[PDB]
Amino acid sequence: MISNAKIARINELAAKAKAGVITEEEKAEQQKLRQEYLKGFR
Repeated sequence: MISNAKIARINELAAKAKAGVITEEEKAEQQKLRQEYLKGFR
């Protein structure tokens, strides 16, 4: 049900680090973020 600056931020950083170079450190962060949302989803 979430869709605030969180979703926007995730896509921003993800796409950035993605179209940039992406690093284990960064990738790890997005992990908990997306993993958390998925855990709560609806």
